Amino acid sequence: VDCTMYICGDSTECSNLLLQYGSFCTQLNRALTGIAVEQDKNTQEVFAQ
Amino acid sequence: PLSETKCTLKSFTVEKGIYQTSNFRVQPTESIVRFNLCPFGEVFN
Repeated sequence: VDCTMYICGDSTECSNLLLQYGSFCTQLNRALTGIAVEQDKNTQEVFAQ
Repeated sequence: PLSETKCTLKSFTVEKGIYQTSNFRVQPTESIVRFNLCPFGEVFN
């Protein structure tokens, strides 16, 4: 999920303010990526032994 | 597009793998505006 686009629809007026909350935008991607990365590790170890 | 990922890892060493660089968007070409009668021919004429 792209925080920048989700929160602020395609508009810099909102995009500027989002910069003030810092990593809240990014670290979510890190969280979600953290999920989606291992989601294939699940299927990895379950099915391919 | 390669240089923008190294700014995501903050490292000059980029480990073998796939990394997600900033998203891209398609941008708009143009704007499309799409929309009785008052008796001014009956008043003014």
